[PDB]
Amino acid sequence: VVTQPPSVSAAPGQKVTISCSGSSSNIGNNYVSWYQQLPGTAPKLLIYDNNKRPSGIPDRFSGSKSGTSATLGITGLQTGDEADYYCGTWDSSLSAHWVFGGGTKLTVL
Amino acid sequence: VQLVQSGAEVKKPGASVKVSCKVSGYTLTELSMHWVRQAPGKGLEWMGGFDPEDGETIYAQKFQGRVTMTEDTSTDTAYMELSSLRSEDTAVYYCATGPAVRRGSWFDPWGQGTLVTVSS
Amino acid sequence: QCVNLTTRTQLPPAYTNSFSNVTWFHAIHVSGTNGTKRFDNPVLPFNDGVYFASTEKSNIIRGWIFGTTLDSKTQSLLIVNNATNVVIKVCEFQFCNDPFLGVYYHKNNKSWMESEFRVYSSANNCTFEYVSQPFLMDLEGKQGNFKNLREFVFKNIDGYFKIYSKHTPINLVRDLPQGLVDLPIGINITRFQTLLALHRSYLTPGDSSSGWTAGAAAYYVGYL
Repeated sequence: VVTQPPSVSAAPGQKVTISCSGSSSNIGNNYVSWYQQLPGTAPKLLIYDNNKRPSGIPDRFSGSKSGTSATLGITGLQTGDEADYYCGTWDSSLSAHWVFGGGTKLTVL
Repeated sequence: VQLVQSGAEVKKPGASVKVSCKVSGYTLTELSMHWVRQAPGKGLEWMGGFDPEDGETIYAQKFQGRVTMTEDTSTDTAYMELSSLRSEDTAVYYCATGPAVRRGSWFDPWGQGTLVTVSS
Repeated sequence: QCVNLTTRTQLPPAYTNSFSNVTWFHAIHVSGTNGTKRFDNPVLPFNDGVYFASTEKSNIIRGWIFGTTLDSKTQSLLIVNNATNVVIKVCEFQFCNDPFLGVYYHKNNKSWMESEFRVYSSANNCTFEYVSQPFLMDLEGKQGNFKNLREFVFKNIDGYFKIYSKHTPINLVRDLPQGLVDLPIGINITRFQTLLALHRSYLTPGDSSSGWTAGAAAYYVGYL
């Protein structure tokens, strides 16, 4: 299983970062994607192929890859962003499958 | 692409269950189909789906025996069916889709979810 | 079905001397942004007979439709061309407003497939049908450099439908150079239209269902 931190905290406007890490098999070999879920609503795709943004996504979001880990950058934090974030990838094991990270709650003071 | 799936079900333990996903604005035969589960307060758990590299459905390791998938290609509904229900099966189940000509990194449209509860 | 592919921009068609004046049509015209595509294929009159020629790379052009009103009150003739066979039919087609031969992927095997129901909704009281080797043969080969030119003549005055065709290599850029069956169809012909083939695939999030796209295509017309 790919690891994630449980929670991150900041005031509006500062920097924060989210980190997703694990085996070379999960992160290293393949592309990564990121999802946001609001409480009580279906998930939404945020970024794909490490860096691309689909239409309508604001500029405040960016993505990066770091060997067998990857990170999310948030700018301009606004109080609406009380949500979970999950990384997801294929698994390249012979038990080949998709894998979701443990999720992180973002809290803002 | 637009998706609508059948509403919630309440049953007693040991029952089976079947849910439907209706795809519109597009034709089912172009789309790969996947099912994903969320228990209360937990992270997402993938249950299985079609793999472009095999041309076949693939099942999640913990479920292999319990789950079945079928289509009505005459009414472009996908179906998923589950045996041997138990109380820890209570969750919200989502329908999601992705590219089919290549292994995609994403699932873009998601259904509104449906909640299955089983008690007493 | 037949989602309304249409384009705002239109221009007075340029024309060139055939070595008479022939009008030059652009079917799919690339933007300077490379972004938008212009789908437009007019209906045209049929004064006695028509000369048709085009130079082509990629099978974008697949056949023609002929009739008078082009709707269920009258017979009409349809010609369409697979990779392996032509089929010629007379049926009382109900053409939709912007016909094209849609082609799409069929995941359960490694095939592309095309469906006729994107050009008409129904047929009835149909009569004549015929099958043969294709007309739109590729040239047996040339190494690019406008690797082919194809020319056709259609004539109907005698109470028969007559095709003529030729295939040739060519060299000159963008201009006309100085260098098959007889069918006993009983029909009244007064207008005609060419039909293209367009393809669709799902590959990027958030794109519209009207993903239909094709390369550039052009052709020339002139009346007998």
